[PDB]
Amino acid sequence: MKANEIRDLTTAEIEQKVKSLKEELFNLRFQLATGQLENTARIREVRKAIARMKTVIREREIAAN
Amino acid sequence: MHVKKGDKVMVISGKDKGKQGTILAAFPKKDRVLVEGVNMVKKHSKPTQANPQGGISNQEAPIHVSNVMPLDPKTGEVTRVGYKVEDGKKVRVAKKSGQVL
Amino acid sequence: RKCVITGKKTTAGNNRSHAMNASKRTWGANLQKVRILVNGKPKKVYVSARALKSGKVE
Amino acid sequence: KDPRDVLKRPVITERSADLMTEKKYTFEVDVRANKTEVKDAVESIFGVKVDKVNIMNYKGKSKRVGRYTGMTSRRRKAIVKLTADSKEIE
RNA sequence: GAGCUGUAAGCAAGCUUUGAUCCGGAGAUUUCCGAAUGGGGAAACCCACCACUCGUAAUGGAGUGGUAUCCAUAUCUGAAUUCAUAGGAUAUGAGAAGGCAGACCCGGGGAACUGAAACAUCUAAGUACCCGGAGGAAGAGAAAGCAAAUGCGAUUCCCUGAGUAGCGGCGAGCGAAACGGGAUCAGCCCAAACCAAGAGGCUUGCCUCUUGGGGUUGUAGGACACUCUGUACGGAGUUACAAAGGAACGAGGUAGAUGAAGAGGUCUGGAAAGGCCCGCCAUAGGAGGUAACAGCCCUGUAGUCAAAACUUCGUUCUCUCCUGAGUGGAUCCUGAGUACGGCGGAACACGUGAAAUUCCGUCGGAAUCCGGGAGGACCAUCUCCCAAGGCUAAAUACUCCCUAGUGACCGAUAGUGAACCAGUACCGUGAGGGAAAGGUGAAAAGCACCCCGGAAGGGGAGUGAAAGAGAUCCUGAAACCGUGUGC
RNA sequence: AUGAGUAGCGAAAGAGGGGUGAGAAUCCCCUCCACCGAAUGCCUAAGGUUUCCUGAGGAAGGCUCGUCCGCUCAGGGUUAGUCGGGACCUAAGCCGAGGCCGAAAGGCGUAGGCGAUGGACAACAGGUUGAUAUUCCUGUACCACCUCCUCACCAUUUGAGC
RNA sequence: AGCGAGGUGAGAGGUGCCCGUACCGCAAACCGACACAGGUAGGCGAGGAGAGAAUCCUAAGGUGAUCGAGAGAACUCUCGU
Repeated sequence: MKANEIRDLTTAEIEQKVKSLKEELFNLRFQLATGQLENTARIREVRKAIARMKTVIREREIAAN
Repeated sequence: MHVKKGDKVMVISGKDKGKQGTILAAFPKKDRVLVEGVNMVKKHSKPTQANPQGGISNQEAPIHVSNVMPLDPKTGEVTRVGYKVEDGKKVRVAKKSGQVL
Repeated sequence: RKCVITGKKTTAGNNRSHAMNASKRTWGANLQKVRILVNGKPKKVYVSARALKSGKVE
Repeated sequence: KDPRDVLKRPVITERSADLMTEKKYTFEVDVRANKTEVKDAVESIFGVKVDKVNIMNYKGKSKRVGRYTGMTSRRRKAIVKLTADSKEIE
């Protein structure tokens, strides 16, 4: 994915993806706490995805400086 | 490990000498390997869910690789392993020959 | 507590009575508090007489 | 900061059932947050208004596993009272 | 280069040759407390101000960043007081704070027990301990020396000298140095006269205040006057000798790769690494593991190779900076409240003794080259040397740590207190004290099923070489506990 | 191990019937009786830190038993503008810029600030579950603050108002 | 004093954060090594007789107390004659 997010745009596109994934994760945690859920790998996946999606931003800023 | 899953390996020691079989699974942290038709031990299982009848199943146990060796693809004879490059990537190669695997 | 000029201090040592009985003591200093400027600021600071002799300002 | 990060998860008990019958729901929350934060969080997420909020915080139950006797994590649960003329939630 | 989502069995969900997991380098994130630093604070909590942003009809609420003290620098103010100063205000600072490894060292303070067969001098001991500073080493260090010969030439450390000389209620005890032999080597700056420039004060041509050059020494040297000389030809360098950097190359470290030779046969055995008979490799017979003792089974070893990136050293180059020889003997300079002395103390092996030497405190107090200091009181001669200013690597000390590897070192009451979730449990208000506790089996193959029983626990069966191996699980003694029985 | 199945089993009225259960003096229910009653009752601090409630269990602990619990497992449970405390005040005491002393360390101490056991300060009366409640629900109120708004009044430099 | 071009008052509408809130609390949860005859600040504190929070018996309300039954001897203790 690295190349994908490094292709995408820093502030608007990528942050939109961030908040979208965070909404997803939120719903995941509710489904889990309720017991309506099966695929638990999604949670780890999404959290890691947000991490990469944020650190690309951080390196773009430090590249700016 | 000098061995992979999905081989045609030969046994060396144990009760099941003079024996051949493929591999069902490996375990590098333990240096152990499963083999079809080898060390087929009996396990006493209780009538618990996902076969709630229990009974005495019979299944292969692991063994240590050092008591196992692969085969010359040519002669079907036991060989030791070296490694060689062809087109980049390394490959297993059998002494007694320069034959792969 | 020390001379600003020299850095004299209240040093330590012994007191050997007749029969050389030893006891700890200090030799202080003849510091005197006098009005004098460090850089500016006439400061009213300690300084020793052994410094003050031979013409330093007060 | 985000409301999604504010809220953590709900609490499914017969108490919570009895309360969502009476329109007031419950949650559990990060320990630092406060009543107004969670209120605006709900309003921003579910698009629903609020009558009031009542908030709590529990300590960590000690436990035992073999010799090992650690402590459970703390909890900050929050009861929110929807208005009438307000939506419900899944 | 194929399993992997740890301990940890596991079901679930899932990822991986479009190359994961894993390993290594460089980075990113890095809640709160803590030097803790916005303020406060009973540790990990609370309460704010300023800007900006989110949000509110508005407050209310949230987020990001900053906001301590001290020090230095610069600027603006610059009171009583007129200048002016204090003090205040602001901006910059990878400043410094605090920690440590319970070790090494430098210093300031500085015990007692004890020994002396008591004991005060003395010892123990400048130890322990406290405090402040450090550095990877520190400290010392280029002669106001050792000494007493056709003289040695910085310090440090080692062996000797030597338990000598000597000190000492001449008691107990303390205890050198030099010579010599060795490890390592290294030498250099400054103040000062003098000159050039600048500034203020007018001490009105004197002044120190600054910058630069100059010069650094003892059979005296330097300034000053003369000649000679050189300005990068060459030379020295960031370890001192001035400081700051860059490249290239070589080697090495931080992940790794390769890597010879037998399932040789046969006998036991549950299983061969073992026995017997045979072969082979070796720059590899080091180690560990594998169902028992393995050079030829595995990982590996010897040997040979390897690094994108970060690092250590070395070489070269760039880069920087560079002057030094002699003769003169008018005059000038060569470290001032020090050098010494008296009085008190201390350190010197050396306890005030005849007490040199060094240092501290007070008081006094000098010459300054026709000069001055030491050579164990002191004087003369002679010899050696120029203090009061500074820098200087190596040889030396130690190891929290890391890597690799050794032991006529321990093997679970031992050895670290600690082989196991230990500085834990536990004790104590607190500092602080401080344990116990290893072993199934090669492998869970860990006991399906039948009975007794509410269970636990048993008896069978089954697995296994072994169940008398069954979860305190190798052996399993003795004390102690019982059953039966010959006399 | 002995002592020795010995001492002790920690003040105080229990009895019976039913029930549960493998199993009951000891657990549950009922009925009587008895004890406390300026206390053995209700509130509430400090302190403890899940002991609370429910349902399972009875290996250990309970000075016996145990079907039981302040024990073990699971789960659950503690709702505040007005209560108590902070965003308010200060005493004693403590810290303490600068400063004063002092071998060092540090001590003292101003300004300033912490600091309740006191001062000031707006909400009560009824229900409510197995466990919370002047916190939840129902009624009725109060305090402080804000203006997208409505109204009344006053005044823009003697200019009302704070 | 100072700030002062928009204020004052009333109404309507609206906002109102953090910690604690369970349970024991003369007790088997606290301090006493114990489910220990001890200690544990404070508020409420009934009725008859009664001066009275004494004392006796009782309310509200709470307990029947973590080994028992059975004989009823010497001896010990606490008691009564």
